[PDB]
Amino acid sequence: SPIETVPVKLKPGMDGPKVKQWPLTEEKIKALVEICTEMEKEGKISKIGPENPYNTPVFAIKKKDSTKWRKLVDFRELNKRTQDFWEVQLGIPHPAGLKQKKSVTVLDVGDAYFSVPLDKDFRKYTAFTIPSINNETPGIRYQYNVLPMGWKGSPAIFQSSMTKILEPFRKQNPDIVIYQYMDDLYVGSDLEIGQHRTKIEELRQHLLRWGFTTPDKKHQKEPPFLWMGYELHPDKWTVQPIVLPEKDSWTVNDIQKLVGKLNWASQIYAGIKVRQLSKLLRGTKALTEVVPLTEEAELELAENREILKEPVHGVYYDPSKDLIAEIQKQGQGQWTYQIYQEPFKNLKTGKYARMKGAHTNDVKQLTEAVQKIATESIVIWGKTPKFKLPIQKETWEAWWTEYWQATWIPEWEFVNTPPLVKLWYQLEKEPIIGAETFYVDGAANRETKLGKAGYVTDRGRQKVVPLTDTTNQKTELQAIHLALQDSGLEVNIVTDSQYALGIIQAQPDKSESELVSQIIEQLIKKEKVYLAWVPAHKGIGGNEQVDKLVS
Amino acid sequence: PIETVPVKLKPGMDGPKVKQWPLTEEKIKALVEICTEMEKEGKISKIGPENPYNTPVFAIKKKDSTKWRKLVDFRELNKRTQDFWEVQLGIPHPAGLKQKKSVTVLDVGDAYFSVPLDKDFRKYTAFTIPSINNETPGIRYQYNVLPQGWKGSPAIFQSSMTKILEPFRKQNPDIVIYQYMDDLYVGSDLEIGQHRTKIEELRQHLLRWGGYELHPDKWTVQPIVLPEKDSWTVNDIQKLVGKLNWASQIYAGIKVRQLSKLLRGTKALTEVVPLTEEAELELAENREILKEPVHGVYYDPSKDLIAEIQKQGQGQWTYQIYQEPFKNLKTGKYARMKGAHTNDVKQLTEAVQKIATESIVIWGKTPKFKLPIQKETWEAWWTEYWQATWIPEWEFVNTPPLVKLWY
Ligand SMILES: Nc1nc2c(ncn2[C@H]2C[C@H](O)[C@@H](COP(=O)(O)OP(=O)(O)OP(=O)(O)O)O2)c(=O)[nH]1
Ligand SMILES: OC[C@H]1O[C@@](CO)(O[C@H]2O[C@H](CO)[C@@H](O)[C@H](O)[C@H]2O)[C@@H](O)[C@@H]1O
Ligand SMILES: [Mg+2]
Repeated sequence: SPIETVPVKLKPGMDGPKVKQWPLTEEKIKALVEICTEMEKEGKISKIGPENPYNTPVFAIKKKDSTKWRKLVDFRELNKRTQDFWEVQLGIPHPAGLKQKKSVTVLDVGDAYFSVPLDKDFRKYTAFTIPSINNETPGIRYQYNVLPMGWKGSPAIFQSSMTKILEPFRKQNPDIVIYQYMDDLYVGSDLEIGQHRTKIEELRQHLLRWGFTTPDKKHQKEPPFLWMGYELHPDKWTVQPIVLPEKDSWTVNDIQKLVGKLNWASQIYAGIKVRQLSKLLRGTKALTEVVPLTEEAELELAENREILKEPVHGVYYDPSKDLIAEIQKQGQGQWTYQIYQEPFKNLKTGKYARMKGAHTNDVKQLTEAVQKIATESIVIWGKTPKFKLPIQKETWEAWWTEYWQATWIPEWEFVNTPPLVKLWYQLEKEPIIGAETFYVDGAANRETKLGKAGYVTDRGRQKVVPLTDTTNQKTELQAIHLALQDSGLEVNIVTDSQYALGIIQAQPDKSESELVSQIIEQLIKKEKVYLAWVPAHKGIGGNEQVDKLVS
Repeated sequence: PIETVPVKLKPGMDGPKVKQWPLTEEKIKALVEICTEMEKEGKISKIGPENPYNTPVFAIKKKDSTKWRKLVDFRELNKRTQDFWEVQLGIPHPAGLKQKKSVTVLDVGDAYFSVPLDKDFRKYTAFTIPSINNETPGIRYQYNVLPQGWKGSPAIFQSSMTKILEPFRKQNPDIVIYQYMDDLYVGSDLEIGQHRTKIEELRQHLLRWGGYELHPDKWTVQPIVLPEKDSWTVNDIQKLVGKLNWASQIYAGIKVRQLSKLLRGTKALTEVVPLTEEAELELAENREILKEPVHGVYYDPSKDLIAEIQKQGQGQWTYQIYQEPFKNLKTGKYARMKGAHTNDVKQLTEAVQKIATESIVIWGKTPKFKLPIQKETWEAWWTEYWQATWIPEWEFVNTPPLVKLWY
C-alpha cells in the first residue's frame, strides 16, 4: 500500500528486544525458510545481518480457514518497550443496532496487516532470527516492512489506515452504511441489487488502489450473512450456535468457560442465570481443582439448558419507533431485561447481577440495572429507552423522598410482573407512643478482641451479652440485634453508633454480613421501629445508663 | 502569525489519558459538525493513534441559546499543566463583583481561537469523537490553538483581553469585569433594562474586535436554626442536645449540661419534660450564639475551596463552603423553581452550577464538591443538565444525616 506510514517510537531510555528463538528443528526452521520467502518476494520482510543486534521469536497457529496458517511473532518484550497508543476501537457493534437494508454485502480484506507499511526507522526492532542449521552457522534473520501480527501497535495503526482509506467513499456515498470492524466491512444500502453491486465494485476498486484486496472467498452476497459471530437475515438475526460444555466431573476452568458462554448467550436468550454456578468459583485455589456442582447450581444449569434449546432471534432497529426496556426480578440480586419496539419482538435481551457494596436493597439494584441498560442503549442506538419496571409508583416515591442521596429513574411505567420490587420495612419518622424505649450500646477492646453488647429500657429491662472475636462496630450492631430480639412488634431504639444508624437507615434488604442479615430479618418482622442517635460519653438519658452497664 | 508561548507540564507528570464516555445521537452529530468546521478553519487537526493522550468531549445546549456548544473536559490536563503565577500571567479577582446588583455571564471562548498554541504541547489536547453502535473507530483531533476550557488559554490571552476591555472599562469605571476561564462576569448596580443594554454594547465591542443574570445581593446565608415549641419530649431534647453538641465544633461557648441534665434516668422518648428556668436560659443563650456569624474565619487564597451539599427534601438543598473543617466561609440553601419537582439529579446538578457560580463571583474560583450521590448515578445523567463552560472538581460521598443541622 502507498499509504503514509505512522511514526512510532520506543519508550524513552528503552532499547530493542534481544531474546532467542525456539525450538530449532530442521522441520521447523525449514518451515521458517518456507513461510518467509514469499513474504520477501512480495516485500513484506527483508533479510538482515549481524549488524542488527535485536531478535524476537516467531511461531504460527491455524486460521479458522483450517488450511491456511497464520504467522505470529511473540513481541511481548518489544511491546513492553514500545510507546503507548490511544486505541481508537471504542466498542463492539451489535446487530440490534442495525437498520433493515434492501441490499447487504459482507467483505474481508486479505492479509490486512501485511498490506500496511511499518515506520522505516522502527523496522530494525522487529528483527526475528531463524537458526541457519540448529546453531551450526550464523543464522538467517529478517525484519518486518509491514505491520506484524503480535505487535501492540499493529491493530490501532491498521484501523487508522483503514479509516483514512474509507473516508472518501463514505463522504461520497452517505446513503451507504459501512460498519468497519478491523478488516471486516458490512455494507448495507437501500439501492436495488444492481446499482448496489455497482457501488460494491467501486468500493473494492478503491480498496485495491490502496493495496487492500478483497478475495471472493470472503465476499458474502446472499443471506444469511456471517458477521461478528451472528447470522444476519433480511428480517431477523440469530447468534451463531452456542455449545455448552457437558462434563461428568467439573473443574474450576470448566465452570469459568460455562459461565462465560452463558453470559454471551444472555444477549438474546432471556432469563439466563449464572449466580449459583459462579458461587462455585468462590474460594477455589486452582484452575484444575475439581468442584462438585451444588443442587442449586444443577437446577440453574438445567433451567439454562431448557432456555437454550428453544430457538430465538432478534430483530433490527426501527428509528421511527420507541425503544422499550422491560425488567424482571429473578431473586438473589439477579435481574433480566428485554429491549424491544413492538411487543414480543426483542431487539435484544440481557441481565444484571453485580453485587455493589456490602449492604444494599432491591430498589438500589433496580436503579443500577436501569443505569446499565441506559448506557448500553446509548452505545447501541444513541438514545435512552422507555422503561417498564416491576415497582409501584408509591414505592419509588417513598424511597426517593426518604433516602438522603439524590436518585432518579427516567420515564417509566409500572408493569405488574411479580415478584415486585418493594421496600421491606420503613423506619418511623417520629417516636412511637406506647412502645418500649431501648437504649442500646456495644463496646469492644481492640487488643483483646473481647466485647459486650447490651441495653437498658424505660420499662426497667436490662441485658448484657459477652462477645468474643469481635470489633467495635460489630458490638454496636449486636446491641441493636439484641434490642430487636427482645422487643415487641413496636419499639423505639436509641444508639450512639453513627455507623449502625448509617447502615440501617438505608433500608437494606440483603448483605454480605450474617449479622446485618439477621438484623434485616428482625426489622422485616417488626411492625413499627423508630431508631434515633445520640452522641456518646456525654452522660445523656438512658445512653449513660447502658454505657455504664456495658462497662 | 504570532509567536507561541512555550508551555510544559508540571515536573514528573504526563499528559491526560482519559477514556471517552458514550454520547447520544444529537451530541455526536453536533460534535461532528462543530469539529468539521473547526478542522476546515485550521483550529484543530486530525491525528492518529500514535498520540497516546485523550480527554473526554461532549456537548451542551443552554436553554436560552438553542445552539450546541462543544465542551472538552480538560480538568485532568489543567491539573497537569504548569502554573502561570510563575510566568506572572495570573488573573487578579476584584472584590467589588459580589457587591454589584446584577452580574451577567458571557461566553468569550471563541477569542482564544485567534492565538496559536505551542507546537510541542498540542499533543496533550487530543480528544476522540465516538460512533453510534461503534460503526467506525473513534475520530481523533488535537488543537492547534488555545483551547476552550484549558487553564493556559486565559493566562496566555490575558494581555490581549485587557487591551480589548480597556476602552469599555474606561467608559464605565463602576462596572466590574472578571474573567474566569472562558467566561466574563459583568457586574453593575444600575437598573435591569440599562444593564442588559450595556451588556449588548459590551457584546458588540467584543464581536467587533474579533445573558445569564445573577443577583449577589439576593444571596443570603442560612444559619443553624433551633426549633421552637411549648412542650418538649425526651426525643426533642435528645435531638436538640445532639445538634448543639455538633454545633460546638463550629461555634464557641455552647453548653448542653442543663438541657442534658433534664434527661436523667431511662425515660420514654414520648414522655414530656418541662423546661427548667436554667435550661430555658441555656436554650436562649445557645439560640443567640447561632444567630450571629462565627468570629475568626477568613478566606485564604492559598488553599482550595470545598463545598458540601445535603438533600433536605421537597426541592431543598443545603450547602456549606469552607477551606478548613468547621470554619465555614459560607452556608446556604438552594431551591429550584422549575415546578416539575421530580428529578433529584437535575436539581443537584443545577445546585452545583449555582454554588460554583457564587464561588466564582465571591472568591474567583470554584470549590471541590462532595456530592451526596452514587458515582454511577451522577455519571449516568449529569451531562444532560450541565450549562456552564467550566466543570468543577468533585468527589462522591455517602454520609446519612445523624442530626439535621442545616434544616
Ligand atoms: N496478533 C494477532 N492478530 C490477528 C489475529 N486475528 C486477526 N488478527 C488481525 C490481524 C489480521 O490481519 C486482521 C484481520 O483478521 P483476518 O482473520 O481477516 O486475517 P488476515 O486478513 O490477515 O488474512 P485473510 O486473508 O483474511 O485470511 O486482524 C490473531 O489471532 N493474533
Ligand atoms: O466523575 C468522575 C469521573 O470523571 C473522570 C473522567 O470522566 O475524571 C474527571 O473528574 C474527576 C473528578 O473531579 C477529575 O479528578 C478528573 O480530572 C476528571 O477528568 C474519571 O476519572 C472519574 O471517574
Ligand atoms: Mg482478512
